[PDB]
Amino acid sequence: CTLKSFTVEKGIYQTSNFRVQPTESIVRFPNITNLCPFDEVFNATRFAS
Amino acid sequence: PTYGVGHQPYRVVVLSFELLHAPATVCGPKKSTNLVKNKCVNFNFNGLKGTGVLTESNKKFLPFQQFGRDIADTTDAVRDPQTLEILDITPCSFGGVSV
Amino acid sequence: FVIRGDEVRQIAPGQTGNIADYNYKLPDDFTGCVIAWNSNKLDSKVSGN
Amino acid sequence: PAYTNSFTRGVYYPDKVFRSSVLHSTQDLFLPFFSNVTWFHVIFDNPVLPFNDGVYFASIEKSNIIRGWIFGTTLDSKTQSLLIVNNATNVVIKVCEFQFCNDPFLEFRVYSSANNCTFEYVSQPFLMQGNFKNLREFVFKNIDGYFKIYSKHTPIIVREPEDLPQGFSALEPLVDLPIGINITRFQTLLAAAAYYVGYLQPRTFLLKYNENGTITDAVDCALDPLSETK
Amino acid sequence: ALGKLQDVVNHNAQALNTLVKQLSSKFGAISSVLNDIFSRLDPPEAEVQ
Amino acid sequence: AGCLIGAEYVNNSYECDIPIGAGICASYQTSQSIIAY
Repeated sequence: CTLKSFTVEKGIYQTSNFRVQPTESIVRFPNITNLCPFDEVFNATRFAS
Repeated sequence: PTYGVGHQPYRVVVLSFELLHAPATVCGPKKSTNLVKNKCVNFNFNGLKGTGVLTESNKKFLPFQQFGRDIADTTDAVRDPQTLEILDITPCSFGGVSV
Repeated sequence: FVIRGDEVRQIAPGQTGNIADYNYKLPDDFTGCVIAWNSNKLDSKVSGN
Repeated sequence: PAYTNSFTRGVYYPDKVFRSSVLHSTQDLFLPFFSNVTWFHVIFDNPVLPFNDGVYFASIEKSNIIRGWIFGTTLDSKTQSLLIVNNATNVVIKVCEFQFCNDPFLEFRVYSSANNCTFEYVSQPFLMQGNFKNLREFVFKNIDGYFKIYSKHTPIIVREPEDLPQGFSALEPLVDLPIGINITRFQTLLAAAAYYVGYLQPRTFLLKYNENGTITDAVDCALDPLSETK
Repeated sequence: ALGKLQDVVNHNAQALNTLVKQLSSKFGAISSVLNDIFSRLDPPEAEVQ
Repeated sequence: AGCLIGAEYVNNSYECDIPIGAGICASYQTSQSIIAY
C-alpha cells in the first residue's frame, strides 16, 4: 500500500508510524473553596419589600 | 393564612447576569477526576491540554511555577492543581515501523 | 423550517446558538443555498402564535 | 528630585513556566539596563508621578514608613483607583471609587468619602539583624486587565550613601488582581526613606535560567553592540 | 584542529534546532498551539487559521 | 536500532543482504525463514 504495486522487491521499507492511543481522560482544576455567598439571599433572616 | 393561593407571599429573587467588558471573575464549578500515574491518557491540568504519561518528577519547582517546558519548547512537567505535586509529562510511546 | 429573525445567521455552515446545535445543523462542507424571508404577515397572530 | 543609575535591577519573570539551564528570549515591558530613574528623598517627597506602561518601585529604608501605593487616572471624585495598603495586620487591597485628599498620609486618613466599591482582596500574607537596611523592589503593570505586582526582599548594607546596589535579583509575582480600572497615574504615601521610580518600556531580554529554575542574569539587547551580538 | 568534523555536526544541529523553533512561530494566525485555535474560534474560520 | 520481531539472531556471520542498522543485517536463507546476523 505505501508503495503502489503488487510485487515488492527485497529490502527494508518505512511503511508507517507506531503510536499508542490514550485510554482514559483526566480533567483536574483547582479545589473549589471561594464559593459565592448565595446562602445570604436564599436563607436570609429578613427579606426586602 | 386565611388567604389561598395567589394571595400568599412569594419570595422572588433574580440572578441578573451582566457579562460586561471586564475579566470574568464569576464562573461555574469545574469537575475534577482522579489521577493515574503509569498510563498514557489525556490531561487537562488547568487549560494545559495534551496526551502522554503523567509520572513523578524530581524537578524542584518554585511556588509560583505551574507549567514547565523543555529546551524545544515542549511541556515536560506540570503541577497538579489540587495537590501540590509536580509530575512529569512524557509523550505516549511512539515510533516508526519498518517491514 | 420557520425560525426567528436573529437566528437566521445560524443556518450558515458552522455556527453556535440553540437551533444550530440542537434543532437543525448544517455540515461544514454544505454546498448549497439558504433562502429566507420575513414571514411576519401570515405566521403571526394576536397573543403570539 | 534627583537621578541615579539602575545598573541591572528591574528584571522579573515574564511567565510562570519552569525552565532548566536554557536561554529564552522574551519581549515584554522590562526596565532598560543602565537607565536614569527618578530619586526622591522622603526623609518630604510625595509627588504625583504618571504611570506610563509600568513602573519600578524601590524603597531602601530601615523602618515601615514607606507603605502604600495609590493608582488611578483621575483620582479625585470620578474614576476608580487602587490602594495597596499595609498597616501591621495584612494587605488592604481594595479597588474602590471614593473621594481623595490633596496630601495623603497614614489612622486610615487617605480616604475621605467611600462610595460603592467593586472588588477587595484583603489577604493575610503581608507584602513585607541590625544596621542592615531592607531593599524592597516592586514592579507594577497592567497589560489587558490584570494588575500584576512583582516584589523581592533582600538585605543591603549602606556602603555608598543612598544608592541602588549592583546585583541581579529576580522579581517573583505576588498577586494577579483581576481589576478593571484604566490606571494612568500613580501616587505614593508614607506614615531615612528612599523613593525610587523607574518607567518601563518595550524591550527584549535574554534570561538565563539556572538548574534550580531561577534567572541569574540578563542581556539588554539595546545597551551596547555586544548585547546585540550576544 | 577537528573543526571540519565539528562543522557538519553543528550544521546538522542548527538545522534541527530551526525546525523545532519554527513550530512556535505564528505563520499569520491567532496563535501557535493548535488546541487553542480549535477552542476560541468557529469551525468555518478555524480551518482558515 | 529497535525491536526486530519476526527474525532470529544466528551467531554465524554472512554478507549483508538487507541492512537493518547498527551492524545488523537480514537475509532469507535455509525450512526457509528470515534470519538476523
